Amino acid sequence: MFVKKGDKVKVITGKDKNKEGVVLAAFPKQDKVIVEGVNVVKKHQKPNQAAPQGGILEVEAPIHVSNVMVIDPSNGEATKVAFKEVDGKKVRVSKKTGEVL
Amino acid sequence: MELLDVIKRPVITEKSMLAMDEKKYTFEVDTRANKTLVKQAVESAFDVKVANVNILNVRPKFKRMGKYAGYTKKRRKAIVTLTEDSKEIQL
Amino acid sequence: KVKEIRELTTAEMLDKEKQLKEELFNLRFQLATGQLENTARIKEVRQSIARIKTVLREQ
RNA sequence: CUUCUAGUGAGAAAACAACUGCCCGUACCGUAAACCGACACAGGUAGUCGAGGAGAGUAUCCUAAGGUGAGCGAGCGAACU
RNA sequence: GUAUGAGUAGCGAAAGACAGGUGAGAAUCCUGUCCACCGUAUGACUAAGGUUUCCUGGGGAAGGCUCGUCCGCCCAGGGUUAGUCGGGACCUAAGCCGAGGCCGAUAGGCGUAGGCGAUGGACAACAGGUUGAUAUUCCUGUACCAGUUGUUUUUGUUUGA
RNA sequence: GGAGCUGUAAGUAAGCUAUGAUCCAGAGAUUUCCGAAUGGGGGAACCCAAUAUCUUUUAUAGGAUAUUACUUUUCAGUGAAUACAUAGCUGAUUAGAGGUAGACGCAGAGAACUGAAACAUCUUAGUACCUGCAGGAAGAGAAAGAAAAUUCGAUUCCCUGAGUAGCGGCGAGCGAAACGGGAAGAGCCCAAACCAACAAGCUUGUUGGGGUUGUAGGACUCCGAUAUGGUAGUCUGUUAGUAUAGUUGAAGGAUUUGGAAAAUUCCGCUAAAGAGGGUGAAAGCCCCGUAGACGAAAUGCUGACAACACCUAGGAGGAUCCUGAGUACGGCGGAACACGAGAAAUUCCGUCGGAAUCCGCGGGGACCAUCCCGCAAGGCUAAAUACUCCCUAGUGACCGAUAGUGAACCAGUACCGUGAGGGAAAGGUGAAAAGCACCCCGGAAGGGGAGUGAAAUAGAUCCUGAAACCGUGUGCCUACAACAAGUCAAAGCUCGUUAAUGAGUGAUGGCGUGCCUUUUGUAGAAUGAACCGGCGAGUUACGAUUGCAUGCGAGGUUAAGUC
Ligand SMILES: [K+]
Ligand SMILES: [K+]
Ligand SMILES: [K+]
Ligand SMILES: [K+]
Ligand SMILES: [K+]
Ligand SMILES: [K+]
Ligand SMILES: [K+]
Ligand SMILES: [K+]
Ligand SMILES: [K+]
Ligand SMILES: [K+]
Ligand SMILES: [K+]
Ligand SMILES: [K+]
Ligand SMILES: [K+]
Ligand SMILES: [K+]
Ligand SMILES: [K+]
Ligand SMILES: [K+]
Ligand SMILES: [K+]
Ligand SMILES: [K+]
Ligand SMILES: [K+]
Ligand SMILES: [K+]
Ligand SMILES: [K+]
Ligand SMILES: [K+]
Ligand SMILES: [K+]
Ligand SMILES: [K+]
Ligand SMILES: [K+]
Ligand SMILES: [K+]
Ligand SMILES: [K+]
Ligand SMILES: [K+]
Ligand SMILES: [K+]
Ligand SMILES: [Mg+2]
Ligand SMILES: [Mg+2]
Ligand SMILES: [Mg+2]
Ligand SMILES: [Mg+2]
Ligand SMILES: [Mg+2]
Ligand SMILES: [Mg+2]
Ligand SMILES: [Mg+2]
Ligand SMILES: [Mg+2]
Ligand SMILES: [Mg+2]
Ligand SMILES: [Mg+2]
Ligand SMILES: [Mg+2]
Ligand SMILES: [Mg+2]
Ligand SMILES: [Mg+2]
Ligand SMILES: [Mg+2]
Ligand SMILES: [Mg+2]
Ligand SMILES: [Mg+2]
Ligand SMILES: [Mg+2]
Ligand SMILES: [Mg+2]
Ligand SMILES: [Mg+2]
Ligand SMILES: [Mg+2]
Ligand SMILES: [Mg+2]
Ligand SMILES: [Mg+2]
Ligand SMILES: [Mg+2]
Ligand SMILES: [Mg+2]
Ligand SMILES: [Mg+2]
Ligand SMILES: [Mg+2]
Ligand SMILES: [Mg+2]
Ligand SMILES: [Mg+2]
Ligand SMILES: [Mg+2]
Ligand SMILES: [Mg+2]
Ligand SMILES: [Mg+2]
Ligand SMILES: [Mg+2]
Ligand SMILES: [Mg+2]
Ligand SMILES: [Mg+2]
Ligand SMILES: [Mg+2]
Repeated sequence: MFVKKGDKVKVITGKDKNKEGVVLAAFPKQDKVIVEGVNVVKKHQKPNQAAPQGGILEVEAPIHVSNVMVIDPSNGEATKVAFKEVDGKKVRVSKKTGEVL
Repeated sequence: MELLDVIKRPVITEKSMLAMDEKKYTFEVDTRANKTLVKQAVESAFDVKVANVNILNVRPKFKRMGKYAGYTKKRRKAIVTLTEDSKEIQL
Repeated sequence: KVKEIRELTTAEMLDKEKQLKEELFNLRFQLATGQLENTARIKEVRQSIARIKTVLREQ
């Protein structure tokens, strides 16, 4: 996937549009990703998971990868990603600035 | 087959524990292993002396989960009785 | 690992295979009881034996 | 299996002690609710044992050992079958 | 797919009664007592066949012609121990296969040697005990059959057992 | 290739991974048992052996490894009746067995229903089935040919000839070929004469040379050339390309509705990319892609280059020799040729008889003469052609869950049958499980709240949710009535619409025997339908003919095929 675990991304579509967060987990097979504090859901858990209250837990659910854009770390803006080989290493580059990653 | 491959695992059940009290131990063994081979394998593995080995074949047992039904794998059970004046097998 | 195996000699390889077989035997017994914790160790040992046999055959 | 020689032959026999002896089946039903009959079906299913009184008898009636009370019942006590 | 017939036919040979218990719930499950039925069987063993239906602990959706707390049902564990029993490492009958071989548009048909093939022949262990479930299989006691090693004892080593 | 991964498949549990995992492609290792199954046996996936080596035990028992089927080829040794021999036997060696792709090819064997309006000749049909052999294609193929325009020059296949010539109880039907136009193209080897050698018994077999044909060729004898060209050969390399993973690959933000924007609106931008798919609704610019550019360690495939290899002679003479024998051909009996014995050639099978050989032989549809054409009884040969179980990439005025494969789903399954064999049903929550924590009735099931959600009358029997069928509520009517159940007329009561000389119900009165099929005639006591839903019957191809229409018009038009 053009996005990777731990990247800073911007949500471009969905109820959480314009939110930003770090990628907590990636699912290449599903082409989905989890962004902290994004797409939070209330889940009615039984107390069977070492939680002696069950309660209504809050957890981020995955969103489709195409609904996010990687944050240009040097500029802080969302950008599309090109692939340029630098020093013999294939790396991502911000099309808006040319910055790496 | 390799002697180490002859014996698969012990059998722990109420019947097998009662047998242990009499100094006979139950092992699942390769289905192609004859009791003479089982005797040799037990001796090499545990340094004990075997008095007798009683072998029996456990038929595959029918099981089913949800829409699917099949049979557990067939097993071969051998009850090995050690001689007196012999070390016990520790499990 | 494969590098270590290739370094070993033939007799060393055979003895290492015997030790691995005995270790696998003990693992089976421990799993049958509740005495085994690192269950993945069983597959690791099986793969190690397979590697040694493959190297032996490729000598 | 027992004998006979032909062959074969440097070891034999006895007692004693210790020791060795593989694979497959072994559960359960089996004049049946588990088998053959689409059924937990008044049918069919080889062989063995199969007691006592009266009795020729395994007939017959009532019983022993043993097994069972039958997988819809409660009333009413009409026609009709 | 759903009606009508219709809440109708039927609920598949026969005796059950009550007390107590269990349980949300009992004519139907458990226990007890009496009563009743089969008894050349409806008892006890076995072969085939079935293939886990066996035992233990749970369950009451569906199956059980009612009910169900229960089941040959569902769920989870567990249960079949052999030198001597039956079969194989023994023998053959009918029949079958069949090296070569004979015959034949093809395919193949037939058949010798040789084999296979029990329902038959041959063949060494019984009594008691034990488990919830196995027992001539496990255990106790006392045996037998085939063979190996070894000690001892006799006797034969090539006119040689 | 570069960050997660340990399938479906959640859940734990334990782990792996930048020392590069998972994953993708090439190559290789392992690959139990059954199965042709092949050490022997056997009721497939099991049992029991022999030999040799090794292994466990003090030792027997036990374990591992290798070999051990049958037939064929070649070789060697042994070796009967029997003397030599041969046969048998043993060993070694050799290559076969079996399965397919329900397709395509060739061959052996070979139906019936059906058609003929019956039926036997005939037709179905050399079809279906069975069996053998195959190859990627097969078969055919290098003229004893087609012809008679005078010529053509192997074979195959397409168009055309043509529904013609013909065959046919001259019925029903069956039905060519040549010429012409195309696809593709390629020609070559032996036998024999004769020569050299070898061996035995002047010939006679082996070997090598020789030679290959119809305007006759060849031997043989003379001459002259030792070249010139070609190939349908090779796990021979070298090289290129290609197949099997991949890398790169442009351009959008806002505003309105919304749970969510890709939709709306406003300004932009990209395009060798506006194919397509996905993304919370419909995206050229968010993602995967596409246009385009680039890429292979390894292994195949193709093509070139080279190498090696194999073929490749001209002229003149005929004195003599050779040029395919139990053959061609004939009688008898069948069969194939469109041709059914017919006037019947030509081809083939069985049986019997049985030639010539260059002044020779065969054919030109009985047969003969003349003329023309060819040279059998030996072999091989690519391309055009047929088919698709499979693999890769796509396409569709093809299906869209009773359709489309029987099978969108764990289907040749469940189930049925002794067996061959027959053979189903069954797709959809939501964008995301966020799959209803907690509380309440209840033993549970199931509900009511409370929550999630845009929506729960989307709650897992989950999208939509028709009709039959079942039930609750009620506005009108109904217990003196004989009813194909309606329609026409109508009081009363109730209600107020697509606002229309409205709607529901309806006392009462008039008239009035369903629908369909099949019949001279059916309410019919003739047939069919239990009801509801879905599915369910004049189509297509090739020809004939007519009408209409268009183009051209004494002309009209191309077919195959090439791009
Ligand atoms: K038993
Ligand atoms: K008596
Ligand atoms: K009696
Ligand atoms: K009952
Ligand atoms: K009554
Ligand atoms: K009566
Ligand atoms: K009904
Ligand atoms: K009814
Ligand atoms: K119970
Ligand atoms: K036995
Ligand atoms: K017997
Ligand atoms: K076989
Ligand atoms: K095919
Ligand atoms: K016929
Ligand atoms: K007819
Ligand atoms: K050919
Ligand atoms: K025609
Ligand atoms: K006719
Ligand atoms: K030549
Ligand atoms: K998107
Ligand atoms: K799109
Ligand atoms: K290559
Ligand atoms: K003819
Ligand atoms: K001719
Ligand atoms: K000719
Ligand atoms: K809905
Ligand atoms: K109503
Ligand atoms: K009326
Ligand atoms: K009638
Ligand atoms: Mg046994
Ligand atoms: Mg028993
Ligand atoms: Mg019965
Ligand atoms: Mg009685
Ligand atoms: Mg009635
Ligand atoms: Mg009854
Ligand atoms: Mg009687
Ligand atoms: Mg029971
Ligand atoms: Mg129970
Ligand atoms: Mg019930
Ligand atoms: Mg016996
Ligand atoms: Mg035979
Ligand atoms: Mg034969
Ligand atoms: Mg006996
Ligand atoms: Mg018992
Ligand atoms: Mg790698
Ligand atoms: Mg075999
Ligand atoms: Mg006819
Ligand atoms: Mg081939
Ligand atoms: Mg792009
Ligand atoms: Mg726009
Ligand atoms: Mg003919
Ligand atoms: Mg003839
Ligand atoms: Mg002729
Ligand atoms: Mg000529
Ligand atoms: Mg060809
Ligand atoms: Mg279907
Ligand atoms: Mg539908
Ligand atoms: Mg179907
Ligand atoms: Mg709705
Ligand atoms: Mg619905
Ligand atoms: Mg009146
Ligand atoms: Mg009235
Ligand atoms: Mg009539
Ligand atoms: Mg009817």
